[PDB]
Amino acid sequence: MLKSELRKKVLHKRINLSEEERRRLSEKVISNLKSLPEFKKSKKVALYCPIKGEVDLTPLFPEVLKEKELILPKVEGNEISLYRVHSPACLGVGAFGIMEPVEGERVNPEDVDFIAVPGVAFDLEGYRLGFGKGYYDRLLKRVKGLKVGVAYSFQVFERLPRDAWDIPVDVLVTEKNVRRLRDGRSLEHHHHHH
Repeated sequence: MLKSELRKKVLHKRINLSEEERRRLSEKVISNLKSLPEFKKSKKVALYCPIKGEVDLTPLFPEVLKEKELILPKVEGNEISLYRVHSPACLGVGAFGIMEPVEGERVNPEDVDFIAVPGVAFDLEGYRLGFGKGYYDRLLKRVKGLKVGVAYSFQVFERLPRDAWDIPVDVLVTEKNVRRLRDGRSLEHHHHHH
C-alpha cells in the first residue's frame, strides 16, 4: 500500500517545520485546547508525547499540573498503563528517549476523560494513518474517552486512505480551526412506524 510512503513523505516536512512558526502555532493549539469548556470539566488529562513534529504541549504541563491530573503513558511491559501526576516529581526517561512516570498513582486508561493523541496525518472525518501497530494500539483500545487529535493543518487533508482498523478520534484540534467529529444528524422519539 501507500501507507508507509504516505507516513514518510508527510513526516519529512513535518519535522522540517521551524520552531519559529511551530512554537507560535503550538501556542494557539494550547490556548484553544485550554479554552475548551469541556477541558475545564475533564479531570483526567492524558497526553501522548510531542517528539517529531507535533505540537509543543510540553510547556503546558505546569498549567495542567496546577488544575487537573497530567497523565502520561508508562510502558511497564509492552502494554502501556497511565500514571497521573500532580507535581513535576516523577518524570524519568525509561523508553526510547521519552519520559515516563515510573513512580506514582497507577490509573486505568478507561478512567481518562480527555486524551490528546497526535498523528502523522489526519483527515476531515477523524482518521489517521497510524505509526506502528503492535502494543500502542492496545492502549488505544483501553482509552475510550474523548480522543482528541492534536496536529497542524499541514498534516491534515480531506480524506485519507483507510488501511484497516485504525482508531478514529472524537475531536480534532489544529492551529487554525476546531474540528468536531460528533455532529448529530436527526433525532426520533416515536417515529419508527405508527
